[PDB]
Amino acid sequence: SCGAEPIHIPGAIQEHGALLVLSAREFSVVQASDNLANYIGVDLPIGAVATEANLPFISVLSAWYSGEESNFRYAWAEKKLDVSAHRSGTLVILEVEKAGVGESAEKLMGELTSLAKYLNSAPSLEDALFRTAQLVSSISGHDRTLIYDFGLDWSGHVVAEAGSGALPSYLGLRFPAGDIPPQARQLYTINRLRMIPDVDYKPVPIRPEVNAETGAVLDMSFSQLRSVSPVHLEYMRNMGTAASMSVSIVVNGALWGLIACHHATPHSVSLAVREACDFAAQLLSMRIAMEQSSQDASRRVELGHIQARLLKGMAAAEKWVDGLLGGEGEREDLLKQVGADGAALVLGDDYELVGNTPSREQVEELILWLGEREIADVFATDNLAGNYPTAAAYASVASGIIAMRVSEGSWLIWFRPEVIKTVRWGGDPHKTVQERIHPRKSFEIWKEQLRNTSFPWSEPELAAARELRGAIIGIVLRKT
Amino acid sequence: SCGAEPIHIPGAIQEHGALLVLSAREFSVVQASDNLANYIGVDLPIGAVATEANLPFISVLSAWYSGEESNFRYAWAEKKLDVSAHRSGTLVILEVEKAGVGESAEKLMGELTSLAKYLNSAPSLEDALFRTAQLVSSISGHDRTLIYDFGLDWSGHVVAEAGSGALPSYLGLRFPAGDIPPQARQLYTINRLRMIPDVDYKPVPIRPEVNAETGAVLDMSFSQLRSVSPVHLEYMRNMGTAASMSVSIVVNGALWGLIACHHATPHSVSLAVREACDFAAQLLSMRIAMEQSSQDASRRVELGHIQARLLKGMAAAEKWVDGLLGGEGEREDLLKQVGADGAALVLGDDYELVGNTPSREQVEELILWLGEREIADVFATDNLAGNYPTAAAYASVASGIIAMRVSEGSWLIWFRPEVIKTVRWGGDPHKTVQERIHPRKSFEIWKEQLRNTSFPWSEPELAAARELRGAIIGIVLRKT
Ligand SMILES: */C=C/C1=C(C)C(=O)N/C1=C\C1=NC(=C\c2[nH]c(/C=C3\NC(=O)C(C=C)=C3C)c(C)c2CCC(=O)O)/C(CCC(=O)O)=C1C
Ligand SMILES: */C=C/C1=C(C)C(=O)N/C1=C\C1=NC(=C\c2[nH]c(/C=C3\NC(=O)C(C=C)=C3C)c(C)c2CCC(=O)O)/C(CCC(=O)O)=C1C
Ligand SMILES: [Ca+2]
Ligand SMILES: [Ca+2]
Repeated sequence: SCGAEPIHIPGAIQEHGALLVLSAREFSVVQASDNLANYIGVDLPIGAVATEANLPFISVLSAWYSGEESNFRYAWAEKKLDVSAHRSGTLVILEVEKAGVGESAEKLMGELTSLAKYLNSAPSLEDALFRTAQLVSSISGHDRTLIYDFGLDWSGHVVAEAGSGALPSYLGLRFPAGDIPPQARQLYTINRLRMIPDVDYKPVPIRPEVNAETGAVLDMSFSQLRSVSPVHLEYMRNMGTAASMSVSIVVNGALWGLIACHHATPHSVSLAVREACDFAAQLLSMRIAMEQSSQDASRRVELGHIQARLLKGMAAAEKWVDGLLGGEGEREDLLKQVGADGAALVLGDDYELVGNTPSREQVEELILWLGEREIADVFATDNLAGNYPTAAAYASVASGIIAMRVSEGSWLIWFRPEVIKTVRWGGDPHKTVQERIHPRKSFEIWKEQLRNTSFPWSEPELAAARELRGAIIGIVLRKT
Repeated sequence: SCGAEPIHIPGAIQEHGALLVLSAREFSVVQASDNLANYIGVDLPIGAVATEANLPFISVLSAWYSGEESNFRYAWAEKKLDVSAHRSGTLVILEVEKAGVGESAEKLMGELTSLAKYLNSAPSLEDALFRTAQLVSSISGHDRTLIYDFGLDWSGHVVAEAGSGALPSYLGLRFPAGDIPPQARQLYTINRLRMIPDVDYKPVPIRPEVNAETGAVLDMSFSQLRSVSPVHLEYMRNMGTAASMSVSIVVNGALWGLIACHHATPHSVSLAVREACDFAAQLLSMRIAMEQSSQDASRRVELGHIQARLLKGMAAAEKWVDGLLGGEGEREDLLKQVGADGAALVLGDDYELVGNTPSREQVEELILWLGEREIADVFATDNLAGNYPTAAAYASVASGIIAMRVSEGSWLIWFRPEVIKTVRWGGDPHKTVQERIHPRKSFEIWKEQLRNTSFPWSEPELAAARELRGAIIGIVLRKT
């Protein structure tokens, strides 16, 4: 039920601006928000063509519409409004918000450069995330700005925070995946910005609900004024945030994380400042992606050093196994190939244990257990006792493993020990008030000792595992 | 209820191919269709990395993935399969279908050119639509190929047909809008091709239903194997079509119409031929768009001739009204300005009727009726008796009108007479079996005399109306 609410078609906006939908062919009015007259100062009925008398920007909007610039922005000094628009099929969606008076563009510009200089010097990611949080905190004026990093399961945890003391500190807390369900996360991957200036706004309808040009209700995916999900607003109330504002951090086409801003009372942010925060997220995205590519490449080539050095040792060795484990350096490398603390090479009934392993009998019983599983190439887990409760007995030495079959009945398995982590959750991760699934009322810190879990296997490490398997597969077939 | 079924996320495919979803980072298997083993000849469990041993194309797919070509196609001669793929966020969606043996590429090429030569010579649209239907009929082998033109209300009517006698002829029939509801039409605007080789296929699931990479169910919007809506399949059964295939005709970013193919028994079409039919639709789209731009421009400049000639006549005239109506030629032009058969100029209580109008009293009572309506610029209708039953009394002379206010209490109204059209519908347009809305069982021709309706006003004509209003607005303000 959770991810099925279509958040992109509510047929309504928030109060802090108004909305006009017009037909590209002729710029005739097709839909409007009920509050449009309160901003524009002219009705514009359905069917009405836009003219320079009522929309002074109409001349530049036509120009914008033919061009390539995906969005339109225009300062309407007359009415102190910021106007913006975008294309949606054959429609232009105009949004009008009150202009943010008393803000400086040199302020933004100067502040943005202080981050861009910082970000381009190759600094530690932690400090990049903090000062990015702290600029958005500076220029936005919220009570809390934080940076929320998604994990592989789409739970996320707070990795940076700036604030004014007025709201709680969530630095280092994990939050469960359902807090930002999948349709929200997909929307946020393509529309990278959102603002909710007042949690208790009364939704302002868009009439007619069905657009007469398309036959459908309006796709509000790129509407910055879109009315948000009712259930999320209970989340905000439950949290005690009267205003929020968030910006997607998109790295390599994927939603990496969020800059999340919250205020204790209501709060608004100008179109300009919101455009500035998107800029900040964009720079940080570039930092993150390069930090990843460089850490990966340097790890891949470091594993390459080890890989070939074992590859030549096995080839040059008489019995071959002695390339993997002939003396100090070969064993050392076998464990460093995949960043392991021990390993078991099993050639039928000949067991060889290197480094810190479980017992010969424990490994026997693991292999039997593995044999029943259907594994294509390699089996990796950071939590062996999840799928094999039995292995809770040797969690200190083999919480995580990579296992590689070799014959039909040999095996090569690496071991990683338990790392004890205390994870702090923003409220109980499992709790939801069932009825429609409603949000939990408490975000008090909820502790959880994490047991039987190793450091996770990096993708270079699994790649080296699969690589090393091939060389071994090709030698036992050759030897026989 | 009708347009809310999310047709793009059924978690299942049709039987005529299989599907594999893999993760772009590593090409690891994330989802598969239950029939994948029946096509690939290797299981590939969830977590399995793709290698050259099981997917020979993996080398070229990696190459494709980095590049700009939005789709991937590859001939897998070994297994007689056509493989294709596309990008979906951070995922590659591979689809495998049996290759169409016994077809010629020179056949397609030669046939496609015979349309392209035809289409580039500026022929009448009717003949372009027919021979486009007839090529798709030729190369696809269905029992009926037709071209379906959407109207402004998203009902559509058949404007070309080629066939083998084995199915009914629908040439000239209208079909109601709900036959292709809005979410289907929006999907077809971006995914321009679809094939349903057998109406009674048993859906083949995609497991796991929730993708572990994204956290969401698979967005199958660009999946050529996607399982179609159950309700549409009742439509096909009700119609007596065992196979179908359709191609969007997209002009200026909008769904203009469909090439719709249907077979009496099951039928399939190769990836190549389907790519060929999309090509044909693409050429025809270009024809249509140029036919429109040229008919419009030539009509706009023809209305310009009249516009300025009246504009100079009004300026040069002493009482001004005599520019609109001083002698033969001025009246002639007043009616030709907007392609009308009569008009009423009303300056307070001074009524002037030109050409074929309703009675002075009828026009009085229309103006009073108009005054109560809230009109920004001009009011146009092709069906005056719809909103003003009273006007059914003078439908022969004023079924359609454009009315333009001028003072506060003058008016300029044009009139168009009733055109009697017998419209043929493919079954009763209003009928749907309520329960979930199910499709009607009869597509027998359903006749409807269309009364009280004029030839519709073209957008150049309304533009000239609004234009002529401005000149008149600016003169009565000047005269006073
Ligand atoms: C299944 C319904 C939902 C439950 C239960 C739930 O807890 N959230 C549910 C739905 C939605 N959440 C949406 C937006 C959203 N959620 C968050 C979450 C956080 N805010 C925080 O401060 C923290 C922790 C630091 C988290 C994890 C955010 C940031 C957002 C985005 C909006 C914002 O900036 O506040 C959401 C979508 C709303 C919409 O866009 O309409 C839904 C449906
Ligand atoms: C509200 C549910 C629907 C009713 C009622 C209904 O009549 N159709 C309903 C839904 C869908 N129709 C879908 C596809 C579709 N419909 C047509 C219609 C025609 N086929 C014809 O031969 C003619 C007339 C000449 C018409 C008007 C077409 C062409 C299609 C496209 C598929 C095809 O090529 O047959 C549809 C979508 C199915 C999907 O893509 O999953 C729905 C949901
Ligand atoms: Ca992460
Ligand atoms: Ca049309």
